[PDB]
Amino acid sequence: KPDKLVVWENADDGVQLNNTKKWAGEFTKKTGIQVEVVPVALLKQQEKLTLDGPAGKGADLVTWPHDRLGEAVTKGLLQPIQVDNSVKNQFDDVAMKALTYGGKLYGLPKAIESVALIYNKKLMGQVPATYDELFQYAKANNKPDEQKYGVLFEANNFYYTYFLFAAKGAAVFKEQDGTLDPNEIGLNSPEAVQGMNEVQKWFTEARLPQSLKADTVNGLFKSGKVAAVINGPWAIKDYQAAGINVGVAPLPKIDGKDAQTFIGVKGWYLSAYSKYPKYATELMQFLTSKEALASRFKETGEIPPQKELLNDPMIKNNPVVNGFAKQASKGVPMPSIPEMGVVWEPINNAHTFVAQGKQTPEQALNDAVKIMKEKIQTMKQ
Ligand SMILES: OC[C@H]1O[C@@H]2O[C@H]3[C@H](O)[C@@H](O)[C@@H](O[C@H]4[C@H](O)[C@@H](O)[C@@H](O[C@H]5[C@H](O)[C@@H](O)[C@@H](O[C@H]6[C@H](O)[C@@H](O)[C@@H](O[C@H]7[C@H](O)[C@@H](O)[C@@H](O[C@H]8[C@H](O)[C@@H](O)[C@@H](O[C@H]9[C@H](O)[C@@H](O)[C@@H](O[C@H]1[C@H](O)[C@H]2O)O[C@@H]9CO)O[C@@H]8CO)O[C@@H]7CO)O[C@@H]6CO)O[C@@H]5CO)O[C@@H]4CO)O[C@@H]3CO
Repeated sequence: KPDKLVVWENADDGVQLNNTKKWAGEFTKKTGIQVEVVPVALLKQQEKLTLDGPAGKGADLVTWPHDRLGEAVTKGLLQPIQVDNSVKNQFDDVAMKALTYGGKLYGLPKAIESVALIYNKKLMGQVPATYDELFQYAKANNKPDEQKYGVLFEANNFYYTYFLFAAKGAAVFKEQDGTLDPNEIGLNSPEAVQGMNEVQKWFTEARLPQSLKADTVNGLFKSGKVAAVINGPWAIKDYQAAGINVGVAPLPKIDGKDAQTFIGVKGWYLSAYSKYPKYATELMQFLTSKEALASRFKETGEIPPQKELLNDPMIKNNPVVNGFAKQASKGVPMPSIPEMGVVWEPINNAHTFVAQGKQTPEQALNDAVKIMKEKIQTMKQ
């Protein structure tokens, strides 16, 4: 009786891995079914499954941002799921839509997420009311030489800097009753140039360091040297373990207008190569029940897009959640079409080149989209 179920979970050597290990053990306690939980980096799971899945060595359950759903559907990595109407009903509509591709549902949500303004309460009293003032605050307080900042964030990552292309009226793809068009990339429009002009000023005026990464942003904030970062819910537990008195506010309004961040839904998905699609959907349900997502929030800090859980005033008005949820409500879901995968590397290289003073915002952007359009073809044929 060789009966095992395999789950791939983010390799955080901590809170996200642990929670899924716990609830997968309870399922093993309840059903007798052996459920192994392999830690695989959130962003490395899709490529691993591309190799392992068709070789019978893949996981049954996998997870990554809804960002890359569609490419996975197109590449035969995932199969749709069938769950009861009552189960389907327990989840946030925005979350469930982000997990739906070509009319079909590919997963159950674990987390609804957006970046917000997270601040060290002993360095920042009240949050700057506007973006202009948040910026002037960075201009005045940032000092790379002493490694102390008023504002630090991944200003070389398009996932972070997007509220800022969006403020200018720039989009990733064209608006044909949605995000329906792969062939009309808006990332080299005049409004996109203005957005990159704003990214540039973060390295030019606000003097953010070149070669930034999440480790640099987190480490400096944790060592108490940064007043405020732009980061997401996933970082809170880590900050609080380092003992920061974290406050969470929405992003200060920009141009007298709501900041428009990306919205990310992290889901469990069913591998198209799972030999046990029925029993794995059962597992996926067990992992996303109200009781499991209650415990996940408390352990990971990651906001579950479960309707009854979002309802609770102890979760809705929690100061460490409130700001994220409000900002999330002002956001747009990341596009989920197959050709979104093409965007990340070019546009982020374009950020590095501008930040570095190697290429102008106009040339960096024009180069980026030409590369993007070229890659749309490698997908085809
Ligand atoms: O960074 C070092 C890693 O290098 C190597 O990884 C490379 C990849 O192999 C390569 O493919 C490429 O990545 C591309 C990627 O595959 C594409 O998906 C895409 O990515 C975009 C994505 O699709 C969008 O959704 C968005 O991402 C945002 C995301 O939605 C949002 O959730 C958030 O992510 C946060 C996490 O949710 C949160 O958990 C936390 O992450 C922690 C992590 O939990 C913890 O374990 C630790 O991570 C380790 C990691 O486990 C190690 O594996 C190692 O990573 C290297 C890889 O192994 C290499 O293969 O070290 C990590 C230490 O940093 O720490 C994390 C930090 O706290 O926070 C996350 C945010 O910080 O935000 C993301 C935005 O960042 O946008 C994505 C694009 O920006 O495009 C990718 C690029 O083309 O390149 C990889 C980099 O070398």
